[PDB]
Amino acid sequence: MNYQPTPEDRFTFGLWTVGWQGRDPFGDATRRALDPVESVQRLAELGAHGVTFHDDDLIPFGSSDSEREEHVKRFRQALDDTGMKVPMATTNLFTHPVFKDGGFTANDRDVRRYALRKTIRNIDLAVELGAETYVAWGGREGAESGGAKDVRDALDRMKEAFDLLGEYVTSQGYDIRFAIEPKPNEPRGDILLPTVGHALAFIERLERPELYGVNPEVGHEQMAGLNFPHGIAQALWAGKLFHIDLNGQNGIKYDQDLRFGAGDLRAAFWLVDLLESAGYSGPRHFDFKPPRTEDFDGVWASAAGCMRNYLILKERAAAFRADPEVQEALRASRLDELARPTAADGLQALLDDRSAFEEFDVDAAAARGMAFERLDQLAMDHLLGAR
Amino acid sequence: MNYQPTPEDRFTFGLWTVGWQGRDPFGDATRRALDPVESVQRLAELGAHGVTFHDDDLIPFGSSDSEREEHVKRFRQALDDTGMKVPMATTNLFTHPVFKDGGFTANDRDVRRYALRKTIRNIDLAVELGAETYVAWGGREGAESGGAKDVRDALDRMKEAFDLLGEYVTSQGYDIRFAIEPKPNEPRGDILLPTVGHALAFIERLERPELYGVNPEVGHEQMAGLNFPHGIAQALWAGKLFHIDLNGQNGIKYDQDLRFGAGDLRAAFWLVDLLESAGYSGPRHFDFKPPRTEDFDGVWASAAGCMRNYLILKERAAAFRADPEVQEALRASRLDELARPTAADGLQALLDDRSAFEEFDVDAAAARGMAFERLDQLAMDHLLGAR
Amino acid sequence: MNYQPTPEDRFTFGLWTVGWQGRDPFGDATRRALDPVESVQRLAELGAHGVTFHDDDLIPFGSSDSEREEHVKRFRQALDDTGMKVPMATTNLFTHPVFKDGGFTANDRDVRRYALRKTIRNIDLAVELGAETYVAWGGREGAESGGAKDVRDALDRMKEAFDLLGEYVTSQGYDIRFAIEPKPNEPRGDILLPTVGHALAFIERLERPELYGVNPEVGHEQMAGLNFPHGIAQALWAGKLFHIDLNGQNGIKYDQDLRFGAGDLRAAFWLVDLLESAGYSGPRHFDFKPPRTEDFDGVWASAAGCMRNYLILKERAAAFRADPEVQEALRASRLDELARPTAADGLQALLDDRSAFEEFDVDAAAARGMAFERLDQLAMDHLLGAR
Amino acid sequence: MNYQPTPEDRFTFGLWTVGWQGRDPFGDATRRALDPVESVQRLAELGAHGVTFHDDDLIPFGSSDSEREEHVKRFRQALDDTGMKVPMATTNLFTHPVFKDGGFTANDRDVRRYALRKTIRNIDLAVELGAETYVAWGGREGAESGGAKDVRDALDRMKEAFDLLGEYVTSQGYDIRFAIEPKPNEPRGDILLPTVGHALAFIERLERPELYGVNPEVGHEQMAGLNFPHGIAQALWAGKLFHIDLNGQNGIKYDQDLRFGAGDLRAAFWLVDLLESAGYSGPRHFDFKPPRTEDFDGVWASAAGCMRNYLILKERAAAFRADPEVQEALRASRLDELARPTAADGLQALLDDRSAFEEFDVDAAAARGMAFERLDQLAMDHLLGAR
Ligand SMILES: O=C1O[C@H]([C@@H](O)CO)C(O)=C1O
Ligand SMILES: O=C1O[C@H]([C@@H](O)CO)C(O)=C1O
Ligand SMILES: O=C1O[C@H]([C@@H](O)CO)C(O)=C1O
Ligand SMILES: O=C1O[C@H]([C@@H](O)CO)C(O)=C1O
Ligand SMILES: [Mn+2]
Ligand SMILES: [Mn+2]
Ligand SMILES: [Mn+2]
Ligand SMILES: [Mn+2]
Ligand SMILES: [Mn+2]
Ligand SMILES: [Mn+2]
Ligand SMILES: [Mn+2]
Ligand SMILES: [Mn+2]
Repeated sequence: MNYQPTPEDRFTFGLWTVGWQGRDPFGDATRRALDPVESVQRLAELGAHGVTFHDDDLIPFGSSDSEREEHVKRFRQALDDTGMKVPMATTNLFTHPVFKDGGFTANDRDVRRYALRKTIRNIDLAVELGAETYVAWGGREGAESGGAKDVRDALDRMKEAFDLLGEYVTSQGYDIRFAIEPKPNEPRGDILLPTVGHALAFIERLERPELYGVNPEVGHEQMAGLNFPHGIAQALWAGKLFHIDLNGQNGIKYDQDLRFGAGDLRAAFWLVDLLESAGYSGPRHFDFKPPRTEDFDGVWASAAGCMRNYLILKERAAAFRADPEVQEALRASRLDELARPTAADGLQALLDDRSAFEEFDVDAAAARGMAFERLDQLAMDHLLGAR
Repeated sequence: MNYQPTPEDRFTFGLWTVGWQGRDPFGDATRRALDPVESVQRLAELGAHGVTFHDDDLIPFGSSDSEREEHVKRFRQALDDTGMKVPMATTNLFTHPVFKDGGFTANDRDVRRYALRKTIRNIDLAVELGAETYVAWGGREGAESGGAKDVRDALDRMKEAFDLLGEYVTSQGYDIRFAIEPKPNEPRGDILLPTVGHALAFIERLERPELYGVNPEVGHEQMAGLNFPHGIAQALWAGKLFHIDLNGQNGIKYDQDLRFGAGDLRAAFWLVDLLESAGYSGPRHFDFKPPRTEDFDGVWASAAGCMRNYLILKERAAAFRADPEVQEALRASRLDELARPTAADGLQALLDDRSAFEEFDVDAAAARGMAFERLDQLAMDHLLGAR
Repeated sequence: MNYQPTPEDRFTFGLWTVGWQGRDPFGDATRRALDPVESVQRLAELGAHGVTFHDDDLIPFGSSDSEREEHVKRFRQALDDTGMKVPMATTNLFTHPVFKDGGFTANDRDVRRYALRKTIRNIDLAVELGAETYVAWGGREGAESGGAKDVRDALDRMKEAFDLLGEYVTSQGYDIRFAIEPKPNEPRGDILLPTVGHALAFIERLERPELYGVNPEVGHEQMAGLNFPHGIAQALWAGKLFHIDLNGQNGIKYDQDLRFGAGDLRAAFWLVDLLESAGYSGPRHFDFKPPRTEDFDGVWASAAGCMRNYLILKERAAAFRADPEVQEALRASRLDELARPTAADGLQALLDDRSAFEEFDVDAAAARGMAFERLDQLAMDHLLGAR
Repeated sequence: MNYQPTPEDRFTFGLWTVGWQGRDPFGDATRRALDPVESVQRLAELGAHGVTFHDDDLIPFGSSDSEREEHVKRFRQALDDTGMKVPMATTNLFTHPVFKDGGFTANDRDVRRYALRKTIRNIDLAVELGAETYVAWGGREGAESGGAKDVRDALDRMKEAFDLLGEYVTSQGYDIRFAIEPKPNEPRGDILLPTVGHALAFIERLERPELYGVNPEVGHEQMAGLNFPHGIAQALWAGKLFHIDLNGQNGIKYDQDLRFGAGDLRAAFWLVDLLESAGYSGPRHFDFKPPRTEDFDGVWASAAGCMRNYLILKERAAAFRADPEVQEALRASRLDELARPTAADGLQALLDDRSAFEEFDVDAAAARGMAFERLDQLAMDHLLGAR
């Protein structure tokens, strides 16, 4: 009973994940910098399908066009040598001091123009390398104090930025879509579009909404105490789950980025159940950081457990839904009725139906147990292999 | 220096607020039930503009049509006697045991039909009494366990319910709009549409989106650790702030419903600054519970402090925005630049502008301080009257 | 592979747990009241070892001495008929309106005297029924506002109450110890002694500290975002784990009281690992509420899953510690070194040791990986039975 | 109406506070390094009374004894030139990679010995510079995973470390006491002794408890959602408030370290009320970070607002307690009764008192309102200067 990934499982990793040197707000790096081409090689040996990058992960900030082309050629050779893909790319609009008040919603106009130019340059590279999804994480968009940011004005600037990006892509004829990644706080005191629902709502006000979806992250919704599978279900319902970031988080605190399966393990089970049963077909991307306690052996051990835990949870969720006793429990709890229209007979028929009100026996209905606890222990037994 | 409300301040209260008997999960009622007509009279004397109700606050669950008409006539006489209005009404789809798995997203279809019939009956009454806004708080819509609720199916049923309600209103020719009230948890382990952003996103998938907005509550967004003024700004930006619930909350815990001004007092300041500067013109509604430590004198003291605190914060926010030294600080922090388009010159001009990238001096831009801390201490001095 | 409890597993339940009628802050009871003697019989059939009670669970508030003796005789017959024990008892100082500002720290002195008299009466009964532990949960001790409670004065009154209780027990010659149960909030805005550490610290100021320990509850420490196994380890380290309350909680929100194993499942694993490896020998008590969605079949299903989940986690934790590959990983991560004295050679030798400072190679030490991620995935594989 | 600090207000600042360069988990430094002697001069001009330091703030890690003595002489000249004091010192056991698994509870024994030697060297310097308090913040003591740290063994090592430090001080005849600073998480997934109560409890197991107290930090207790004034009251009650760290925090998230008065402003009011009315006479120390949005002008503006906000809150708290109408409200709410013994008449008299039970009228007692809401609005009016 082993759980070996192959490139057909669509597992991806950011360069910055296994590449995290372990600098935290209170401590220096505990690991040396990794060459991108070493990370590509090591991830291919563990069974990954591809990698993702920020511009500045791949090409050092301030690189000349000569150095740029060098970095890209070495990278491209490692992808050719391994068969690794690049399904997603993104921009670093958070590290450089110039971004201290944001990129697209910086109060200084010149900064906002610079943010857009830096982004557009990396969309061209992403397209060259074959990415299908371009992620936007506005980690510097927000405030520590109420007077620093008019949020209506800041949403105007955010909408303006994404519309220009949408204009750019369509004018170039690129086949790339955008995915906005919410986060509620950190590094800003509050971040704009802090959850999946705020990002989905914002998208509906862009000039071309069909170009934009969400990239939700496990630990980011959990930093607001929200149910991550529920938010994914709403993203799926809206047709906007373009990409996903998988990791673990222990409750409401700083962003831990633990390997996938750590943190809330039952949430991880229900997440995998939903992605698999909804037939999500995008990358299974890990946005995680190996703890700074670890050396490079612990780095690759952590990246491998990401994939392992996904595959174990996939097996247990599938055994759960395939169990006849579970299918019977689901009927007992009326999940079949949840899927039926309330009033396909229409409004007037509803209004005329005395069994819906005048003659509805509310005490008999109230008395029916939902049988959720038996259902939930079957799920528990399946997760633990006690079934 | 006093702070006396008048009906022109548009302060409203639910019957269930000053009427809360003080039953909590661990204790019996500490106060006797109030007659609605007593509450109408006492709130009119304190300077309120109107009251709101759930169906079951006004007419006891299971009332005959004869008793119903009696309750309504007494109520209507008290409104005539006081000049109090009824700007908003809502449905109780949470107290009765029949609603233990929800109203509109109950797994049992018969329950969902009953929920819609109970709602429609109260929309007719609300219209009769002159309400302009109908609130929907789906406090029983959600789950304690992952297998109990398919959330895609449950959003389908939620959409179906709100579309039928929209069909009903338009067929009757009623001038009433709907406001969805988010809450993240309690009494369900997780509640569907848990924040303002999730409710805004959902609305965009209804058949007639222009009929629906949000009713955000201070303490409910704060139960997810979110910035309430930021979520209101996004609701204002979308044109969907139909109504608002004002109260106080101390952080991430059970729903406290403290009087307005308690809880996060700086958030309350920034909220009032925003409602007043955006020119919000709906009711200022208090959804609060006087602590069960209190007798009826403490009830009316608490309701009065709601209004007082709003008026004190209104004065301090206005003095803040009117202060020349503040207007100068706002320019120092480039709030004026935040309000200017990033690229009114358009995409091609942006692309051709060397000052936006090739010749942008990122170190000079990085070095400019934002001066937010001086701005925030001016706001502090204004709030405390130390200015 | 089944997991059947016997009375030798020391599983206990409060009468109020399976007896919870499902009244919540927003809804009426969904279940009828259970007779205590029915609950005793049903729990004995599921394999429990005993039950616990508040005074008012067993004897209705205001009962005459004639009714009191009746209730107790019926109860005692059910225990004789089933072989069920009563290892713990406690007082209801939270439900009655008289306790709205607390019992032992109520501002009204007369109330505080009444609280002590009500407590002492139930200690005599507890002793009669054989309880070894008397729990104190001061759920009404605290405040919603800062001026309502001087906390120094309130700790003085709390200390006074517990000292008098300690005087009472020793004067009667009773073999009973006290266990204080912390909770951070709910139903009060803040509760005094809000965590395990605050309760442990308080105990050290009582006149007879050896009479008092803690009764920690899973969901209560998790309501402050704390690591429950870490707090139990500190209680074990102090010698003060007199009793424990087992249940589940999903993060920082209202007190859910889900069955044990729900909530944070990895915390539950590490908790069972610690109780079993430290050789805790008190009751395994479930303080949980079957969700109000359930009928009586779902009640007994939920109580049974409490016990099942404990036994599954016991097996997986034992397999984890017994695995040679785990024992090797533990050495790799230097858990053996953590258990050795830092400086058994004493202070002067430490000071004279050049290898501890002058000649300590800090870069070689820094470079050693901790290998925690491989250890943690072995724990994961063991929990999931993927091992 | 201004609020000018003098050195008699006992305001202190860490070198690392105004010296924070603005490196966060996601971004580079936004400010250049400050010379300690510049910070001493600038803080003296703003009215501070003294500064505090980590060893590595003052003397660069790895400094030769020649460089060490140089750094110290320059520092000492700036203190002589300004009249600034050094009331507290501490050790950096968190930045260097060698401390990635802790200092005193590192799994590697050699590291733990090195941590103690590094500490002892800085106690000698602290004594030389006149510090009265030595702070210990074990920010690296804890774990991201359950198998990485046996917490009983780790408390044994923590106790061993503090006992050796206590032995050292007493053998040298130094007049210095220790203050343990709790934090619940960050940078470790969970930190040992995570709150004030856990630190107080631990102290009671040291060989010489009278040498040790707590250094609580505003934002650290609030990261667990705890009431900071309540935890200070318990520290005061135990006689263990040796030192305090003042700052602001917006709820349960990463450690913000905002200037004092930001964050929870009503908690700040109640904190100042308590320190002033209990007559706390230690330093008023600011452990804060000027946001990385700021230049050096915004640094000194932020440090100045720390002090200003303390002085404004001091004035409002004093006006609150001095108001006759408040003193009357306090009696109305029976705060005077809270301060009286419950049973100075003793146990036997309590037992014989029929007015405490047999003849206690529980309904009359229940019916008395606490009048807390009127009290709390008077506090509100005083804080806002609306009084
Ligand atoms: O682009 C991203 O950056 C952050 C972070 O991973 C960098 O540490 C994250 O959440 C992304 O998806
Ligand atoms: O309709 C509502 O019900 C809840 C609650 O106030 C009832 O206690 C609330 O949040 C509303 O807006
Ligand atoms: O005595 C107790 O009461 C509360 C609660 O279970 C009553 O619902 C609890 O936490 C205890 O241990
Ligand atoms: O010694 C300390 O270090 C941390 C931090 O301020 C360093 O950023 C803090 O909380 C202390 O009191
Ligand atoms: Mn993250
Ligand atoms: Mn991410
Ligand atoms: Mn509420
Ligand atoms: Mn509300
Ligand atoms: Mn509980
Ligand atoms: Mn309990
Ligand atoms: Mn801090
Ligand atoms: Mn500190």
